[PDB]
Amino acid sequence: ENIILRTNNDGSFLRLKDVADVEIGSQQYSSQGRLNGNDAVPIMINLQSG
Amino acid sequence: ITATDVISAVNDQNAQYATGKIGEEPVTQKSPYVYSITMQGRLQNPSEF
Repeated sequence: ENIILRTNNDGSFLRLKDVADVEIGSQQYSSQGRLNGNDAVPIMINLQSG
Repeated sequence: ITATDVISAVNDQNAQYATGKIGEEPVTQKSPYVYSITMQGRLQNPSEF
């Protein structure tokens, strides 16, 4: 958030926090899981061959 | 024109691909539809070179 884009005339800066929002992880809103009609994260366990 | 000019032009006028989607974030508005946008900056015939 404090990466600086432009250094200003005054001596201040233009940091990334005020052209953009910085979000840790979160995400995959491209999918969603359910369990009996309730929000839930489905973890899939899988067996190694052999 | 020098050879390096031709090198430099063939290099970054025959580029690659960009892809995206419209309707990725679930926020903006209730479009029933989701499409996928693509830019192709790659040549595919001698006439484009």
